[PDB]
Amino acid sequence: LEQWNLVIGFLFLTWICLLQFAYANRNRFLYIIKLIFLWLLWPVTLACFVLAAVYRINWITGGIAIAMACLVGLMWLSYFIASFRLFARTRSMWSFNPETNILLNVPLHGTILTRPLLESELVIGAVILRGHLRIAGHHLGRCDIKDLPKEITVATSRTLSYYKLGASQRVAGDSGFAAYSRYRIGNY
Amino acid sequence: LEQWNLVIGFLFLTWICLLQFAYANRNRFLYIIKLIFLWLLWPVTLACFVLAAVYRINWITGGIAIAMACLVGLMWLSYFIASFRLFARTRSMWSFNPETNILLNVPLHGTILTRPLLESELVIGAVILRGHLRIAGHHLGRCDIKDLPKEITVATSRTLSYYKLGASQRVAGDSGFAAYSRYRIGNY
Amino acid sequence: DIVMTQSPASLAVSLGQRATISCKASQSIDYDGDNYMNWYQQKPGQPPKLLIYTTSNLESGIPARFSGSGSGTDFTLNIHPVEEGDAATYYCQQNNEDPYTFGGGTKLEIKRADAAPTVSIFPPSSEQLTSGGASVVCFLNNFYPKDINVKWKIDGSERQNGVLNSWTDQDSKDSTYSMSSTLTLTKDEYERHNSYTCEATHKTSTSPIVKSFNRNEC
Amino acid sequence: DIVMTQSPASLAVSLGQRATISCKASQSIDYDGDNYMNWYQQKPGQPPKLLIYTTSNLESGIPARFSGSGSGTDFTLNIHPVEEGDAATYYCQQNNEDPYTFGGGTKLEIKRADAAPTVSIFPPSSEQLTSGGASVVCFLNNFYPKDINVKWKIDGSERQNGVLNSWTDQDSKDSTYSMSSTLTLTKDEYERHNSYTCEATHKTSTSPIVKSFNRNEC
Amino acid sequence: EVQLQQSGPELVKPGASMKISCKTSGYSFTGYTMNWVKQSHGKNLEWIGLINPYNGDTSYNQKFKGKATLTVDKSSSTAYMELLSLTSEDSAVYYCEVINTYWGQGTLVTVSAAKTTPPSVYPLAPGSAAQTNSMVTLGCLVKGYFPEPVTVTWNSGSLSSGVHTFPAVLQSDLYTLSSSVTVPSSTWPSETVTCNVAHPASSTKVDKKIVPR
Amino acid sequence: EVQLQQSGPELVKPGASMKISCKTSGYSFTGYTMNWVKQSHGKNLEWIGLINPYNGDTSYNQKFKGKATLTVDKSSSTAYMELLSLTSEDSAVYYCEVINTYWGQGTLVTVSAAKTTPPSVYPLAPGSAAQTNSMVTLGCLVKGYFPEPVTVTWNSGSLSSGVHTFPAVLQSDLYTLSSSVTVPSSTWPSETVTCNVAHPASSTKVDKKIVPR
Ligand SMILES: Cc1nc(N2CCC(N(C)c3cc(C(=O)NCCN4CCCC4)cnn3)CC2)nc(C)c1CC(C)C
Ligand SMILES: Cc1nc(N2CCC(N(C)c3cc(C(=O)NCCN4CCCC4)cnn3)CC2)nc(C)c1CC(C)C
Repeated sequence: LEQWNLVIGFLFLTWICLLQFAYANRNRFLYIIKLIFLWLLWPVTLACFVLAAVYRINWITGGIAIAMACLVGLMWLSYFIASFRLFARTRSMWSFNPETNILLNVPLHGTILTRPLLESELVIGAVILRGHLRIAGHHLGRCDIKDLPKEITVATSRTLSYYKLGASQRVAGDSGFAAYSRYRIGNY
Repeated sequence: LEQWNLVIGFLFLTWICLLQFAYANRNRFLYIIKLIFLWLLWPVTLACFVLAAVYRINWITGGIAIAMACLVGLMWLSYFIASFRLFARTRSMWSFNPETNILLNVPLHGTILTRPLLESELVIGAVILRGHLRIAGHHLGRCDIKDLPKEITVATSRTLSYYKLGASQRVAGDSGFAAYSRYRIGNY
Repeated sequence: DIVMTQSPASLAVSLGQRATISCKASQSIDYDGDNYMNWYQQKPGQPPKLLIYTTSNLESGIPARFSGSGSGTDFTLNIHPVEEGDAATYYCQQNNEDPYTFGGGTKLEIKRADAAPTVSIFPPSSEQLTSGGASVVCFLNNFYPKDINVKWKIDGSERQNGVLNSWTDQDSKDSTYSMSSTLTLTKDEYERHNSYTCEATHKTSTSPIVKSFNRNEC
Repeated sequence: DIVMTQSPASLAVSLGQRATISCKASQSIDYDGDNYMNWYQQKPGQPPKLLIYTTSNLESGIPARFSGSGSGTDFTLNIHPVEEGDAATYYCQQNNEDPYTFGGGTKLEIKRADAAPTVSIFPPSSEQLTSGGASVVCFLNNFYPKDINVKWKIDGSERQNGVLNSWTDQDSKDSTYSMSSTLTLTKDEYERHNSYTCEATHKTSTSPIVKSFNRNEC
Repeated sequence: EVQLQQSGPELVKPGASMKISCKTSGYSFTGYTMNWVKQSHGKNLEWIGLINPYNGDTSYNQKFKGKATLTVDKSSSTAYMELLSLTSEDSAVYYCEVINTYWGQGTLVTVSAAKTTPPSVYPLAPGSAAQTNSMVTLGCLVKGYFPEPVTVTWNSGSLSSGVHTFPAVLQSDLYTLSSSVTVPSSTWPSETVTCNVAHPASSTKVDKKIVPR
Repeated sequence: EVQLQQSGPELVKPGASMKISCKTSGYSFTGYTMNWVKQSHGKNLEWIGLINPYNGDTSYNQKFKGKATLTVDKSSSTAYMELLSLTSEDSAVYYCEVINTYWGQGTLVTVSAAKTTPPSVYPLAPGSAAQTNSMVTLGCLVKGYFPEPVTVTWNSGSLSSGVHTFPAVLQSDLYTLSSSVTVPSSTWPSETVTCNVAHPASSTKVDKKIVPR
């Protein structure tokens, strides 16, 4: 009856809270929660469409509802296929992120920090603010300019791009800035 | 009855479409549409909460629903107050964007392109890709590295920060990169 | 508002060495964990030239031998190696709170091997004497250090009246201080004597240098 | 597959001029509207040194006199001003498609005023003759240009058996070509004659420069 | 790069007003804010205020509020600063910078009720004591003028290696400065030497040549 | 900065595998991919393949597939390349770069079944009729050795300027190179001269000094 409306209101409140906090803060766990919510978004839409269709007032409404449900389902299946292809290529669990199918590997201090990249571009910039590193708008922890990675890479289905550190500048002692430019590509 | 569910499904579909297109593409009109939808998000939550409260199954559900509605309402009112303060300071219609209360003025080729900034930071980076300029993740049209603005500014309620071009590098002929570092602050 | 107490009021360092300029703020100019403190230099007759901003950021085109340091209230500008063309006045400014205030400025003097002033005395122009006036000038060019005193003797009597001295700023071509002395008089006193001399005492020789002309051969 | 074809196979330019190295791809190496074309430099006995990447991006620490240009299939490397230490081999590589291929490499020669070879003939060591062998070696050091022919003759008869020559690469300290000649023989033929002559014909003098020695004084 | 050309020196009587322009070139005028700075006594740099030429909102020093007003003219890309009710304290050099990097040449403002006076230039030829050395030292005595500044050059800009211009010294309401040139003994009186002085406030250009006694 | 130290030269019989190490320093070994390059005949640079030392997945040239296998040892930061079924075609110098910027010094691989022989060094003292030069030039004849390379230095590294080392010439399965040093005529025999050769393959370091004839 009204339970659907209440849960929808709670969902919108949660989305607002994540939006107003995850935008300013890029904590890894908050980021993962936002990813999980974004993934959940699709089944919510499918459930809404099917529930509207089953209680269709007239034939046209049910038909359009089921058509939209099928559209969302095929979109979800295609995105799952691409995600599984990316996982097979990179064998990393980050490939199943609902954001996209491009991964950014950052060899930071012994480990490699893989993050979803929204677009593979010729230039990716790095900015260090108060000692905290952000590459492609992703908080990768504490780092300083002198030990910044000299090479990163971006992994996509049937492609692998390698970047190298361009010019690196130091701003106000602890803050800083840098860029990563493509110099190589590897298919398969 | 089920009209609310169908409109909610359509709203989620529209949000997905904007998310999957506005993320990769930063067209000004698409950006404005996304801003309008994000603004609409709040009244949708308020309507859902009030509709749940009026048809409360039990007293506790209605009480929590009205409490959440009041919380959302006071948040909306406070954000409106901050937005109006920013507009009074800057007298620009961009100050009413639902994203935040920080504006980025970019003096680009005679005009000034004001965009909502999600955080005022000591360093803001600029990247030119194939001749298209993005500052703080905002598409500001066609530009090249040599004529890049030598000074930008970030406007906030009771503060005004001025940046100046740091090091500027050219990548692969047409693409490029640059940074903007704070050198001054102006209160009031 | 804020007063930037810049120290020392004057500095003197030889070439190839390190020069340190201090600037203490009355209160912390720190904002958001960063201090906005520019550093300028201003050669004579020129506008200030920005060297550092945000207390550590070298301006584009400035030699890398200028370094900005410090934080809190105490700030510091370091020049290393001090070169030939660093004789100037250096200012500290805070771009943090309205009004933006400057420091009192400290002038950087370059130390160099002591030299002798090429003292040259000139007779008053007959062109000037056509107007009833006569001023004896004496150029003490290319000496070092700055301190130097001049004695004007007429008929052996020293004169302390009408002696105007005009030093120059330390040259950048060769880092020398030049001086000019002028002893103005109207024609009657000028022709009341015939012998004039400009004696310069400088701490590069035991006895003062003396240059003279007498009105007999004029 | 891709085949980078450099041009010219060898180059020769004087100091202060501009050197242009071409590199044509069999097929366009564009990806997303960009060409990934590195340029390397390899002085003899040394690993390649990256100068340019992404067909226009100067490597960090490389003098800003190497410029990468071109697009599509035709690429180009320009050196200006060609300096004393640019005598090397320059390679073009495409970091676009597996396999990443290199160009054949073009040798950059530096033009310099012609000089004379300090010809010097050495007698075979008694140490070597203790083993029955004896090789006469003649060093032709610090000449230019590269082309030089050495004429070995004993007792007036020219010798062309066992004459092994070993040129050096163009020096970077002097930009001159040195050469060595070795006329190997065993003891019987070496003692069958006394006078040995090593003369070099070079286009810096009218007649060959002759150096010789015999066994009647050594 | 950017350029900032100001209005030349201006003598203004006490209790008056004047406008110091700062014409901008090499960049879109509305892009960058324009700061105004004042250097009094030659060392005391003081911030006046800044103007945003796009919308036109300023920000003054509370010490200079009511004394300086900042305006812009987008059409001709020239900013302005009007000094109100000038006083003896307001005599200084007023600079215009943009990003703290590109400054103007300085508008020297002299707030005095005294009269203008062109310089009565005089020559300085050596006597019989400086005629024995390898190279002759000649000079030009720019005497009795008002106000600052005066530009002394030798032979209309040819001689610049070994030229000393000694700052002026105010006395009796009239300034006075000397200039010296060191040239080899084979260049004088063999080659012409002229000390061309250009007093801007009086529209005077005296070109006096040194004649040996 | 980064460093890449390889294994020295290795003489390998035909059809016998070998391993070329490339020890990394100055950076975390895992994080930069390691490329392998081959320079045959001294000019033909050929790409072999690259390995990601984190997960261990490689990418070879199809020509070198089955001929070269790339492995890593994260414990010692040492990358490896194993050449399978070596042939006379595989004689070359194998480099290891990381970001196309930092390279190794090159592992010279000689694929031959021939013997090893230390160099029978000889002195080259100028004769009594070879004093025409104002400064005496001496040399060392490194004769009859195998395989490449040989390190010819004068006076154990004292003389690093004015020295010419002439490349070897393979003849009769044995290499041969000469070296020349030009020193002032007042320096020899006034100061001792020694050509210290160092043939690595046979672990031979002959330090021969030139005596006037
Ligand atoms: C773990 C799992 N997960 C998923 N889904 C996770 C979320 C979605 N997912 C990862 C996306 C989203 C986009 C996209 O939204 N792109 C929009 C465009 N981006 C924005 C601008 C440019 C780039 C693309 N690809 N994959 C769908 C797949 N399914 C299944 C069955 C399973 C179970 C397994 C173990 C069998
Ligand atoms: C035109 C108008 N508009 C609005 N609203 C527009 C949308 C909201 N709006 C502009 C925000 C959002 C945030 C925020 O969501 N911040 C989250 C934190 N950001 C993310 C990470 C850091 C920064 C903040 N401030 N204002 C609310 C106000 N109301 C009214 C009555 C009117 C009518 C007028 C003409 C009287």
